[PDB]
Amino acid sequence: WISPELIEILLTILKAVVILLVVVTCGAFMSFGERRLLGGSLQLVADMIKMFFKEDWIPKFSDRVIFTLAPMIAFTSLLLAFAIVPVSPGWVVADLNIGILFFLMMAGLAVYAVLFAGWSSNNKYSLLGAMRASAQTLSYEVFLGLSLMGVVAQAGSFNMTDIVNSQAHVWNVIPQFFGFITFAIAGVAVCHRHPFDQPEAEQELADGYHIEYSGMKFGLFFVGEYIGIVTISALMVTLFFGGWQGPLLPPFIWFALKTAFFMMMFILIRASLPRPRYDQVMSFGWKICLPLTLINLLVTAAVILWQAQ
Amino acid sequence: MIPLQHGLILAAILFVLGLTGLVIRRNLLFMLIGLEIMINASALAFVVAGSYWGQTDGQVMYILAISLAAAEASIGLALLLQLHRRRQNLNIDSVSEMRG
Amino acid sequence: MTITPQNLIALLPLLIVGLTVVVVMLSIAWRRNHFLNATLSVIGLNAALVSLWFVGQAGAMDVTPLMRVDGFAMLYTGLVLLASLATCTFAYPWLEGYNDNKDEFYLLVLIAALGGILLANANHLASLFLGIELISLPLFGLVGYAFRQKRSLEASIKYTILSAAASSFLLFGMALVYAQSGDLSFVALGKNLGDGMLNEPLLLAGFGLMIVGLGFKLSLVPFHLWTPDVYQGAPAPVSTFLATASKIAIFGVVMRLFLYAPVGDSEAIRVVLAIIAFASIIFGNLMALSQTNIKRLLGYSSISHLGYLLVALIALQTGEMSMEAVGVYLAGYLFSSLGAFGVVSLMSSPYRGPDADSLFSYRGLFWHRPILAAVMTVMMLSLAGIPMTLGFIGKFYVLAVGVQAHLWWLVGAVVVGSAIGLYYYLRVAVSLYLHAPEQPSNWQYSAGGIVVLISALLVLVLGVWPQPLISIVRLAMPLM
Amino acid sequence: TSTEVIAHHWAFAIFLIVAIGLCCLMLVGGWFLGGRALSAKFYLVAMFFVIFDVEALYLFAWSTSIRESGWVGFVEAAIFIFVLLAGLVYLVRIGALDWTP
Amino acid sequence: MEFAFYICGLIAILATLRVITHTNPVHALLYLIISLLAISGVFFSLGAYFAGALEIIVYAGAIMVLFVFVVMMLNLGGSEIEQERQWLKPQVWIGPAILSAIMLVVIVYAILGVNDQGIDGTPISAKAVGITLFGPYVLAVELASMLLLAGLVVAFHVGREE
Ligand SMILES: CCCCCCCCCCCCCCCCCC(=O)OC[C@H](COP(=O)(O)OCCN)OC(=O)CCCCCCCCCCCCCCCCC
Ligand SMILES: CCCCCCCCCCCCCCCCCC(=O)OC[C@H](COP(=O)(O)OCCN)OC(=O)CCCCCCCCCCCCCCCCC
Ligand SMILES: CCCCCCCCCCCCCCCCCC(=O)OC[C@H](COP(=O)(O)OCCN)OC(=O)CCCCCCCCCCCCCCCCC
Ligand SMILES: CCCCCCCCCCCCCCCCCC(=O)OC[C@H](COP(=O)(O)OCCN)OC(=O)CCCCCCCCCCCCCCCCC
Ligand SMILES: CCCCCCCCCCCCCCCCCC(=O)OC[C@H](COP(=O)(O)OCCN)OC(=O)CCCCCCCCCCCCCCCCC
Ligand SMILES: CCCCCCCCCCCCCCCCCCCC
Ligand SMILES: CCCCCCCCCCCCCCCCCCCC
Ligand SMILES: CCCCCCCCCCCCCCCCCCCC
Ligand SMILES: CCCCCCCCCCCCCCCCCCCC
Repeated sequence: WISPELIEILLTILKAVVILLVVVTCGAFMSFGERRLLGGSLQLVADMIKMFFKEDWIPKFSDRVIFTLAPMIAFTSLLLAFAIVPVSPGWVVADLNIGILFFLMMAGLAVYAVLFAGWSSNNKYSLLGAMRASAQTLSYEVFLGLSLMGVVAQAGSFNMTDIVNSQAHVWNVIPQFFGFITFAIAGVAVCHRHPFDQPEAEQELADGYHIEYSGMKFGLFFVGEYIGIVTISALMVTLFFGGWQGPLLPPFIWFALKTAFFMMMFILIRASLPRPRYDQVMSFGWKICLPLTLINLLVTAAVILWQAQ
Repeated sequence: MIPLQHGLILAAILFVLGLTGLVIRRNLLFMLIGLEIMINASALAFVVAGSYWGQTDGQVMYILAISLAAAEASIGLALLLQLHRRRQNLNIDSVSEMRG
Repeated sequence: MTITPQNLIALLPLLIVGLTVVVVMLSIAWRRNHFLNATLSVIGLNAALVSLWFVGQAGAMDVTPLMRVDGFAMLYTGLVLLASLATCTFAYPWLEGYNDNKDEFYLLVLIAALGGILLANANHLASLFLGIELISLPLFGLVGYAFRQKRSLEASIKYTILSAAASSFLLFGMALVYAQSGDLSFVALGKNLGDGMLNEPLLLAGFGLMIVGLGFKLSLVPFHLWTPDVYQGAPAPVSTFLATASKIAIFGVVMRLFLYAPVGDSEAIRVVLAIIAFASIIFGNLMALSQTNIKRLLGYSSISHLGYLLVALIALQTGEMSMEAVGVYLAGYLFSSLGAFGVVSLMSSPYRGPDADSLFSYRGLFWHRPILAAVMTVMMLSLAGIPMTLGFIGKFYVLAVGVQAHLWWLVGAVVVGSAIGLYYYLRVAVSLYLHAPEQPSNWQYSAGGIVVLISALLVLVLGVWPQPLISIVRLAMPLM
Repeated sequence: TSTEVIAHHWAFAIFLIVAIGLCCLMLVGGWFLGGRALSAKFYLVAMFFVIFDVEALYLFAWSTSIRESGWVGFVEAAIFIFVLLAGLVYLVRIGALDWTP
Repeated sequence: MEFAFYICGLIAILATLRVITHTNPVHALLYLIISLLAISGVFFSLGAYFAGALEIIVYAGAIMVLFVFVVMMLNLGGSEIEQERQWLKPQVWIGPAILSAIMLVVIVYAILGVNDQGIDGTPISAKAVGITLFGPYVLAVELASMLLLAGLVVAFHVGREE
């Protein structure tokens, strides 16, 4: 039962499982880091045990399938979106030809967690808060793709390894700077991170959609949010900061350093920036970031076509 | 290795199911749902035909089809909201005033 | 293929109408002004007519794998542009009575005209589908423009649901045709067949589903039941556009599809279209017999007249002058329908709000609106195929084309349906002059009156002297 | 049908399966263990998202083949983006995207 | 790619059959999302990678979001239709099911008897679709922008609140 094809497929499966487990544990440790900066591993294990052994109470007048399905979406959407990220040469889960399109697929599916939690939580205030949150996430998902499309235009393909190889000389943060800032804003706003934390706080007729979620479903929402910011940071690294490319260190060391830097910067901008008003956020999205992505795509195309003799 | 007949039969089954949902359902929302099923089935049939010939025209026809699907879903849901706010009733048999 | 500058010259009405859409939309974004945006729309459409002159000064050529421009396309572009200009002119007083936003109307009319132009030049299944949808969706908006009124909302919902279903049928038929034949162009539908194998079952099923969609769009039996409800519920300028421009553009692209496709001369499709034409003529005339509502009556009239046009289409792959007959009939039908629906629009303008009634009440119209009554009775005689009217010249063309192709069942159908039309059209035209017991002052209403008067004068003059229209249509021939 | 592509297919399948099964097992363990005892503006912004997402799909298709389309494709996409931006300007100016009127 | 095609087609058929015969709108929309994901898997099995990506991005990620938005804001809690279930009565569904079965039989008979070399399933990339889209299909793209503008204007005019 020994054959190098079986050894190769088993080692690739083992690499994918290792990547998955490291991402989940890093999401849990980032939850710990945010809760402490604003043993610890033993405290997180205690939290997991407490959420396991607390009774899961689904409300009586609530739809069971939608209520159960919302945290599953909130976890699995961006946790599956991680699968295209190349962390090292020969350490990618899926070398998909669609790549960043697969990430867009997963984010578009990720809005359903908020919508389903708000509808299934049988409360009018929670429904209104979820409607506001979903309107905000649509307002920033409208330009997430175009902010990526500048980098896609420079690389000439949707594949992530091709983007990393095309960032061999100069990282895409320099030419695609406006794409970088728009993608950072859209990635923060899709994951409901600060300053886009609580759109329901602007009205007393609305409530957060995480209310009525107790125990393991609340834990799924929590760890899913942190895993979402982990995969957003990894995509940011692979799309604008060379991925695994560096002069001296091993490639995984460079990728891990850049991803940890971006996770800490997300923590810092949570601790520092104040949250704007809801209409300010919606207006800023629809009126500034979408035209900026369109103009950045036009300018990138003009520069690419000029610099091709 | 996948036959063209099987893909076209799958698209035909989905189209027929969407048409049945459009006919038998009295709620206007489910009529819009059946319309979406029908247009998605026709777009799937175009994708199957394009993949059989190895041409990109099937996916282009899919793109035009889903542009139509998005725009007419927007229009139909706007009309559904107008009907709801003017009558508080989504029964499609109630909006039948003009007759021969 | 790439677009040379000459190809850009051949796209001139399409480019001018698209630029007018952009300019009118930006003007609305600047300031919501009814007069300026209506003026910009009509200026763009007139510039598209002059661009048609410039296109005629160029050649006839295939601008894309998708579009082909020739005299056929120029004639149908002119008809669609005339219908859109008349619709805007009739719309201004009616929208002057309106209370909400009244410039999105002109934006939607421009986009529907753009779809009509695309269908006029459509040489491809993609361009056919896109032109039908560009006609349809602005008409979803326009039919329910006064959505606070019950009838307009009802007509909008019916038209939207049924046109989405018909577009699904048309798209599924196109997909089956593309599954059979590897190319989506008109000239290649049935090209890969021979030795009596033209009636491939998948190709025939695809053309059948396309026939379902197009026959919905053309109000052909048995896809005709929407027509009186939507015609009655829509605003009267919207009813004018829906009767003229949509039907003319969709029938033109159907004419070109059946001219260019090698499966066009199929016996099965010809027999099915003969059944549909027979049923359309007889059913439209029979259902219009006992109508007191003028708009429902004109809907059934549209069913029967599209049946006559379909009779002219059936003889296309056998005779020669079927294209000339369709052109002459479509010019006459356009002017008659513009006059009739314009009288209906002018007497229902300004808009009386969603709560007030909108019945025409045409009895005794002569004793307070004599000129509009004269225009309406000229149009009623023209739709009846009475000699000294252009409608008779079109009917004579249809009869000659049917006699040349030995379509005797369709000839007898035209005769019987014409007699039934005589009854109900004469009922309307003589009710115009009776006595009714009981039941303006701006230049745009006068412009609408001038439009219906010029349509009446064109109908009378070209019914007496039809040689200029025949000479114009005969030089507007497509690529052979 | 090479070894690397089937290895990555199996790795991707195992990633999806183990991920969804991990979430399922988390919920199963949470449920089993332990003792017992509107406004039309939302429609407007969602519809705007749908329309601009379809136009974004057209730009997605363009962005991956910019060099193969040349300057002619640039002109066509510039006209597309101009119409898109004019529609956006119209929506902003008429108060469609104004959340607080 | 064959087993994936057949199992995803089966899932799509079962999901839309559950869609058209369900009473809860949110459940029906969820089953519709499942059918759309299955159809995207069918697209990926045939090599139409761009079409499957857009099936999840646009159809299952934008249009169905709009449907869920409308259902949530109208708050269907059984307004005289759920308490009736007239479509489950035999006299309402039996006729149209017979008509649709006849249409399916005629269409499927037309499908059979057509020459078939089989679908290769080779990946047609989004680069080739983009080349065709901005090559021989340019006017389709421009007038599709006009079509989406028309839908935008119509939906704003009808669906605004005031
Ligand atoms: C409660 C559970 C609900 C259902 C959850 C999901 C069910 C399915 C789970 C099992 C999946 C089994 C594995 C599927 C195949 C994986 C490999 C694959 O997709 O390969 C095909 C293709 C390869 O392409 P490439 O490598 O670029 O080129 C090779 C040249 N032919 O690559 C592609 O085509 C890649 C694109 C397809 C990727 C699909 C990923 C899953 C999408 C659904 C996510 C659902 C999220 C949760 C629910 C949301 C709300 C309903
Ligand atoms: C009076 C009788 C009744 C008239 C009714 C008309 C109804 C339809 C209106 C539009 C019809 C357009 C038909 C054009 C067919 C042209 C066919 C053709 O091949 O034309 C070529 C010709 C130039 O000649 P040639 O040398 O052949 O060119 C090739 C050289 N490379 O080039 C041409 O011929 C150029 C044609 C230009 C047409 C410009 C039209 C401007 C608009 C006029 C509207 C008048 C008012 C009507 C409405 C009244 C109110 C309701
Ligand atoms: C309700 C009122 C309307 C009624 C329906 C319309 C009229 C129906 C007429 C039916 C005619 C049936 C003809 C059957 C044979 C057809 C094929 C054939 O061989 O035709 C002979 C001939 C063409 O063959 P060919 O070799 O070219 O010979 C040329 C010399 N004749 O053919 C020809 O050359 C031309 C044949 C012309 C046939 C007569 C057309 C005039 C009809 C006059 C009025 C209707 C009949 C009388 C009234 C009935 C009651 C109303
Ligand atoms: C001898 C046989 C061989 C020769 C055949 C020659 C055929 C052509 C010449 C004869 C035509 C006969 C027509 C008979 C009906 C004349 C129309 C008529 O009587 O109209 C009056 C009537 C309206 O009056 P009233 O009944 O009071 O009102 C009801 C509505 N409130 O109106 C109505 O009630 C409704 C009228 C509907 C439209 C008129 C009917 C058209 C029927 C088809 C005409 C062609 C017939 C072809 C041949 C058939 C067999 C002879
Ligand atoms: C298992 C029984 C049912 C259990 C419940 C349902 C679970 C999901 C079942 C459907 C999805 C998985 C089907 C099995 C896929 C296995 C992988 C496979 O077949 O890969 C082959 C192929 C790889 O691509 P290619 O390079 O062309 O291959 C030829 C090699 N030269 O692959 C391809 O070309 C594309 C592979 C499929 C596309 C990606 C996955 C789509 C997932 C759709 C999920 C739909 C929603 C499911 C909801 C379930 C709960 C109700
Ligand atoms: C926040 C970062 C998440 C990363 C998830 C994936 C981790 C993969 C670890 C791979 C380690 C080996 C990489 C190849 C060898 C090069 C480095 C050698 C020294 C560690
Ligand atoms: C040749 C044109 C035929 C159609 C137009 C008919 C209208 C012509 C102009 C109007 C004349 C109307 C006269 C009405 C007289 C009514 C008298 C009633 C009491 C005896
Ligand atoms: C309800 C209204 C019904 C109207 C019917 C009109 C019928 C008119 C008469 C048609 C006669 C057709 C005869 C065709 C004979 C063809 C013979 C061909 C021999 C080769
Ligand atoms: C190969 C280098 C070419 C340089 C010159 C490029 C400019 C000339 C060709 C422009 C073609 C543009 C076509 C745009 C069509 C837009 C149609 C809009 C319809 C609404």
